[PDB]
Amino acid sequence: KAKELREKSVEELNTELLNLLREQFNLRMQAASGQLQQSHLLKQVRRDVARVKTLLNEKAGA
Amino acid sequence: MIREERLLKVLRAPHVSEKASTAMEKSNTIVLKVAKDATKAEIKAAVQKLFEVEVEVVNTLVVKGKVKRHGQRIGRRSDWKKAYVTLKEGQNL
Amino acid sequence: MKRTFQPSVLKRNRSHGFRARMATKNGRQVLARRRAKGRARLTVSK
Amino acid sequence: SRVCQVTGKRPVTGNNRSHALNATKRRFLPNLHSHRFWVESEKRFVTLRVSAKGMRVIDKKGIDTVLAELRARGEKY
Amino acid sequence: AAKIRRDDEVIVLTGKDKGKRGKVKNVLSSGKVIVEGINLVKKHQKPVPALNQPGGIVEKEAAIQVSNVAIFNAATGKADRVGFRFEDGKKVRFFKSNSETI
RNA sequence: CGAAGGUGUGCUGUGAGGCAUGCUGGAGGUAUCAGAAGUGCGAAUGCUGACAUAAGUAACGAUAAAGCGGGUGAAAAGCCCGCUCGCCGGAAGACCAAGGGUUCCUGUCCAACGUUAAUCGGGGCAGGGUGAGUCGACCCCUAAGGCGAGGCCGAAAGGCGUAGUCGAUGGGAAACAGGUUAAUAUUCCUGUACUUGGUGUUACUGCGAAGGGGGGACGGAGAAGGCUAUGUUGGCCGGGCG
RNA sequence: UAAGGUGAUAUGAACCGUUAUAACCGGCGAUUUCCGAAUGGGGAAACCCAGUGUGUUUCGACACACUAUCAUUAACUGAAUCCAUAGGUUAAUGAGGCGAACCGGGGGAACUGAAACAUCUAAGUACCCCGAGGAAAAGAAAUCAACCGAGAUUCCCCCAGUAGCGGCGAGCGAACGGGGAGCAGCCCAGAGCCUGAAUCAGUGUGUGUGUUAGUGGAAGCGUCUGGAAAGGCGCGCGAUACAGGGUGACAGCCCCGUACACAAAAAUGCACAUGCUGUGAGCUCGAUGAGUAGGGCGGGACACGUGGUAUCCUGUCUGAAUAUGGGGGGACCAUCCUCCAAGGCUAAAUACUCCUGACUGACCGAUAGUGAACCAGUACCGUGAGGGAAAGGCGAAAAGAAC
Repeated sequence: KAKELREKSVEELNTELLNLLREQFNLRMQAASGQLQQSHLLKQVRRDVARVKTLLNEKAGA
Repeated sequence: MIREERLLKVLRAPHVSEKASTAMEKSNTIVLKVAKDATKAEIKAAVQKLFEVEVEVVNTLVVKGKVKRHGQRIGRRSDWKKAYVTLKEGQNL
Repeated sequence: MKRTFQPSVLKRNRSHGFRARMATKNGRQVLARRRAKGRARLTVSK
Repeated sequence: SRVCQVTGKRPVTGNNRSHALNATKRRFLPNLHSHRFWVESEKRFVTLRVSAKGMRVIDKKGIDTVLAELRARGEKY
Repeated sequence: AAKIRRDDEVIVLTGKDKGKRGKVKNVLSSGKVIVEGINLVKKHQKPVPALNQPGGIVEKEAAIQVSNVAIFNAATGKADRVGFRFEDGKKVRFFKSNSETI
């Protein structure tokens, strides 16, 4: 996914980041409620957030 | 509190206890598991942004973890913070 | 009868606590000894 | 500490030897004196803790050379 | 660089199933391999209230050592040893006897 | 087609020993001649583990005390419910600090723990439970003391100490009644309050400290006098006519 | 590199992948809460409380950054006090702490032995403290030798338990010389001609070699016993590979390996070649280390305990010559020989192993071996420093016993 995400800019990657944070919250609410079933989506979204933050820190200037 | 990134991290789960059910039925209160370092203002902003409901007040308490036994091993569950968020009139979730 | 050990957490932490050991050179030697032995608990603190 | 700033003489350990050759440890201390030397290069009185031998060294060398050595060595005076 | 992959036809060299031809089903990381209808064990499955409740004597396959099976040739019709080589630009497996690519 | 190890038997040498074979065991052993030793145990009030004897003996931990009916249960002297009985009541009652850390409440279980049994338990397992502007801590102030830039001192370590900084057991703002859960409440709900700061608007105005003055701010004993907490009696109300 | 995986207890759920972003491995990166030298102030470690500067704002409040001490350099600033100085603020650079042994230095026992014991021994040991490095220290003769010569320091073997010292008791105990390992000499106290002709050192490039992943890697069947063959019997083959380890008993040919031949996008070490800055060769003139050598007094180190006692260090008091001079050659003197202190630097041979990899063992094999083969510096004991265990083995495979 990093190859696709490198095309995006600092804005439109922050938007992506915030959207994955919203999705992570919603998955957390379903999971904690005990009505998620697909328990593996939490690993998927967390690693996606880590990827977006890595690309942000790369494009910051360092 | 103002940052939506912080708001999306403070709230963790809803509490599913009989005391929580009675509080919701009578006092219009929702009980939540929340982060250790979440402040009352943070919980208020988080509930009133993410759940989209007006919040009257928040009471908080820290729950100490239990020393459980597993085989010969002694483990100590992690402490957690409990938030009693009293809504004004409206509740959805 | 009045026995020897009369606990008081303030007295414990001022006597044998981490900062009491770090205050002096001999206490730092005590910590070095215990850290070389491999103690799980290095002081009375917690 | 009892250290001459000119020469570096310190206390030195040795033995008190009795007539039965009983050796008990002792210290030889230097002959330290705090003296105010009139430095002409700055028109000043500089205080230094100096032994009598160091004072003879100052009299021979000159206070300027001794202070040059001291400030090359450090020795905030 | 493993000589027996997921769906190879193999023949049992040693054990009670010696000479039996089977198709491998799994390649466990402990150097053991499950083969269809070879190492049959009758497990006495206890029932449970929630899921898979029917108990009974169930005959299933246990894992045998990978060194206890050999790749079956089917041209010579015998057990055989596996080697590796580079054809075009890939690591292919080749039958030791009759030097042919699997 | 049965090694080491264990356990019997038979034979064999002057002895430490050797040999053979039945059973057990289920995988190693090792001639001969040389070589090297952590090389031989009955004792050291030897060291470690197991197991006996005393012996089914003493004891079962305040002489405040128990009896019966019903219930659950595989089983009841001990658990639950009930009625009688007895003990404490300046405590054996209620509440805090300290110390402890989940022992708190519910459901379940009785191997071990409980000096007996145990359905019970501060026991095992699981889930639940600790809600504060006003309570306490933090916080602002300091006492004894501690630490302590520069500094003085000292073979090194380091000792002491100035400005200052910590340091309560002391000083510094403010909330009370009633209801409520299985378990929290001056925290939740109801009602009625109080406190201290930020910012706005409005009206008036000389405001300003690391400084000055007041207050904070203080001992022992004794006596009253005025009150209240509280108790008793009477009136009133509700029930009764034993 | 890959057809299998998402660490183990440890099953299950949800998934990911199967010709290449599943996984795994190595290089380089990013993230790296809080305490801890902890460094914004404080503190009963993992907590409490701030200030300044930017940038957001729903006007609620938010996010990031900096803010310790000391040392050195500079700049401004600046008392008593006129110039000055102490001092103050700011800025850059550096340090602080931890770590097993080896190393240098500052201090420094007693038990014990002497069949008591005081000189002596134990011993400059144990221990405390300061400081550095991968090594440290020492090091290029004011050294020995003996009238012949050698030629810096360091280490090993002899000399030699010798000469000596010694309540001549206990004990301590050289050196000269010889054989070896290694071998390296220089610079300043200053001028000229010749100036950067030696020379290291920091910091770039090319080629060979190494480490951090990895590739390939030969050759066996039939039959008997057996639960099972790798065992027996028979007949074959590989071997630059019969090291070792697994596999249902003991396998060269089943597996993983081994001999052997190969491999790096990236990082980096080692050698050469090869750069930038900067340190400056050679000849000639000179000069050539003073509160120093030496001495009185008191101690100490030298194998040497003050003795007839040379030499070395210095706490105290003194104190020359200075190349036509001075030190040493074990009291002291004369001659002779030899060297030139009172300024520095310098690889190798030497010492040790917290840690890393490979290999070995007439080393232990669960009361042994580390205290710890196992969730051990744990449980447990103590205020604390500190002390400190017990505890391995089903089976080839859970096929761990449906009913």
